[PDB]
Amino acid sequence: VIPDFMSFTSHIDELYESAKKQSGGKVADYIPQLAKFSPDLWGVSVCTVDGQRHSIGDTKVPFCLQSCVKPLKYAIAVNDLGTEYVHRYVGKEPSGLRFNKLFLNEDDKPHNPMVNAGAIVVTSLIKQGVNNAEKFDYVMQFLNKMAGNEYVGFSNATFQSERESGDRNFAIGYYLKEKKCFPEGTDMVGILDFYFQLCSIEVTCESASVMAATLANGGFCPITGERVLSPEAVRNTLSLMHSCGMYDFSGQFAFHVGLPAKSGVAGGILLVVPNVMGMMCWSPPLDKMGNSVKGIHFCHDLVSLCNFH
Amino acid sequence: FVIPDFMSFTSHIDELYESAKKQSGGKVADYIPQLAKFSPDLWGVSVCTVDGQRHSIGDTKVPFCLQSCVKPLKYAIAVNDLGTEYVHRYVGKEPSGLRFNKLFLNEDDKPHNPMVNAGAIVVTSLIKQGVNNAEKFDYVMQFLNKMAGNEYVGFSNATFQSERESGDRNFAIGYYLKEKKCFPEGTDMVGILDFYFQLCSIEVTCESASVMAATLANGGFCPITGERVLSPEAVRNTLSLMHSCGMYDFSGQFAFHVGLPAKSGVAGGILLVVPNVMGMMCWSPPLDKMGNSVKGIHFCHDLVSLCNFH
Amino acid sequence: FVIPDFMSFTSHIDELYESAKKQSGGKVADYIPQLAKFSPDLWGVSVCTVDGQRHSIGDTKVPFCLQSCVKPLKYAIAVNDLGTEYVHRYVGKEPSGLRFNKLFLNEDDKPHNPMVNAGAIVVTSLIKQGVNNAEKFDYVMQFLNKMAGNEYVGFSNATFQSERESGDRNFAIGYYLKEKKCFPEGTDMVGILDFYFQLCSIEVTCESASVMAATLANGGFCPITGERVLSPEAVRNTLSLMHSCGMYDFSGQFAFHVGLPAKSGVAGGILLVVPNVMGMMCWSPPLDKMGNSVKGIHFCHDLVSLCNFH
Repeated sequence: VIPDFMSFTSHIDELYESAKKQSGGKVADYIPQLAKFSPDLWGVSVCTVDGQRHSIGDTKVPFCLQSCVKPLKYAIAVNDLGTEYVHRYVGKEPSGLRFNKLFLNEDDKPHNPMVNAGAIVVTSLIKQGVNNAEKFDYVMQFLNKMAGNEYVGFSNATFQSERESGDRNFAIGYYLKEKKCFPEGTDMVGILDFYFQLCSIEVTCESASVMAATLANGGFCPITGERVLSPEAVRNTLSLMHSCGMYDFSGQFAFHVGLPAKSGVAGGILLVVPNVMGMMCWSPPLDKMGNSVKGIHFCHDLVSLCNFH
Repeated sequence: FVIPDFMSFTSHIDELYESAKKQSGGKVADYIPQLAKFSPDLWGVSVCTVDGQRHSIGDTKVPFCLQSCVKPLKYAIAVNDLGTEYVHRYVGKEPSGLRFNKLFLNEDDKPHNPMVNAGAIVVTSLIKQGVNNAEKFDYVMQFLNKMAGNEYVGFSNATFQSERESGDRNFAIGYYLKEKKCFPEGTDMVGILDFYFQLCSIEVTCESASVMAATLANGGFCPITGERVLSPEAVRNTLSLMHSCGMYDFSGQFAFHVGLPAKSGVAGGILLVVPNVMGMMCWSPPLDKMGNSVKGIHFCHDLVSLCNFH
Repeated sequence: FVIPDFMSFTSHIDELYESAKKQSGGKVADYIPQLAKFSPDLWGVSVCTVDGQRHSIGDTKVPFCLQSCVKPLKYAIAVNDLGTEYVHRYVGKEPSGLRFNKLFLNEDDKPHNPMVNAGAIVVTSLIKQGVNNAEKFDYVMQFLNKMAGNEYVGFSNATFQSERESGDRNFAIGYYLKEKKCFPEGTDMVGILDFYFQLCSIEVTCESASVMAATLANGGFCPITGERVLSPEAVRNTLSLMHSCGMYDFSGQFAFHVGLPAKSGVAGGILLVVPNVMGMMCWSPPLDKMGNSVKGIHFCHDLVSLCNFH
């Protein structure tokens, strides 16, 4: 794909230093398990679709996939069930408001699988009729296949704090239950618990870069070469990420970078350059809107230097 | 040389034309006689690549007005004349998530994007401040003629009169914008709305609109004459805005199925751009419930299902 | 060093491993699918001397949950944090003489020992009072990482969920203890039970568990790092409790044959300590009718027959 992973790596290693010289803002402070990471942590990982890899910085420190798991769970649900069944319950258009807003569209359905309501509904669609242990096992095996048997684990310390502080998520779940937005025969409390478990899965920059690369490749793992996702699933996931991946900021992002990227509250930016590569940027500092300052600066510098877009 | 066949491509184009011709249609205007006089049987397609290759099928010689297909063009003109930083100082770039005619602004008291009515009015105001309306219209007309490669671009007086005597929602939006002080210093709101109504009444043919879209596809260089008419930044911003909020609230769903920058007009015209490949204009007066031609939507869906694109 | 040669001893350990490998086995879990998916062929042994020397034979890199081998560690943590006199104010120090999952207290209406389920629940309640479960788990994990010499210690979520929806007897025991006022003032029983289920789901390998047993044998000093992790009173009380009722109603027979402090879990794990000598961990999913690994029991018996120890 890139016949210059030498000078290209030099460009990456200079954008890294360019983005390192930032102060930024806060980290998180909503749970103690994320307001502990040192602000000076800053790492970048890149995996091309041909298997070539390159990492620079603190790319070996595990961190939770707080909000970067929504594209992956949506892809899993679409692959298991299908586009028409998955979108029978959720929409495919941006809402124009914050991700934690308590309102539905004109059809009394969640606007998209990227807002909290859509994410909860999509979580309710995975492996119906089975207990949470088997659901978690299935999702973890799918993620291990996605990342090419890299480091994927569970952070129980984050899961306990997140589970006892999701009042807005509980309100959204009860609102969805009252409006009959769930498939028949679903326990809302168990669905919310499984959602909290999924949000607590932790990876490094290497495994996240491999996941982004396998999304770019079209369901084929660049390292192993095993098909993990159907083309329809990855295409729909990329479309959703481009449309409403950054919530109300998304359009502005598409105005400047124009690439499918997803941002988490743990200071993680997972971006995909289709047919080219997948990258993960980690910087626990966050700005006022909810994105890592170093990650956003790196994305802007990357799109300014190389054409991409 | 981007598509070096133009024989099987045109064959598939005609096949899709015939397939989409079977659609019944729908209500066209039902509110004014100017747009209600067009028979539903009219349906034409025009394709122009970035090499000068042209192909027109159906009835592509019947002029029609550019109701909402002129917003990307006026935004591109404003960006080219002024600059991205200045033009986006007054309007936003994120989709609103509601109808195009809703009376509300974002957290910065600015129009959400140049594609909504308020954004279009502000962008119209931004063009050639402190000049007579006749000079502004002449400038825009010559810019459109240069962009279309000296094709047929004209004016429809009856349509302009109908819009100016029927469009009071735009007057409400303009007064609301003037109250919030969203206009540049030293502008007249009534003249701005008159110029907006004049711009909305410009009429073109299908081949001229296809060349106009192919100009954006090529990157500011006219596929026919080869003269540079737009800066690359203006074309890039126009394409980004069209992909984000080209079809308003429905736009995202469009991007889920077709995934191409397209703009829809009240006069049943779909102007779509395949970047670095080509541009198409599909005219079909009959409209669906949300203001889009059923034949144009069906043609776009069939095309994206046939060829890879997206 | 404790073992001057550590070369013939390694050969003896290998011979013991091969001798014990010939056993057929039995059932594994039969109650949850997380522990029922392990193949019977898995069989590993890890030995760590108090001076840092290590030796592992077999599948010693496969993680497994510390089902019932965490009770000595949690009791040691509680004693180190609080004190011997405060910890035993709530639990006894004598064998009950019956099964571990028995709903009865001694003459003082207290759990018989910290090894039965009631004593384990009370000791869990005694750890880090007045704090939420997240910080309790963080503290316990930090203590285990310090004790294990920064080896592999992690969490198994699927096993944890299985325990949550499979632990009816533990809920009955917790309610029985709550009725009899066996808990410290200001405690939520359901939170204590959830924390107990979390603690039982911590997973390690044979290497880390061997290191933990080595620190227990060394008197709170980790053989690898050399950092004091436990007080002498804590390790002495833990060893005394393990020797008294480590294997429940079978423990006496163990003390009649092996005579070493050992703890057995339902995940096919035997954690044994030879004081002032070394610590060992044996893993074999195959279990007998009494809840012990057949390979581990055979290995322990033949080891105590070959070398003096006892």
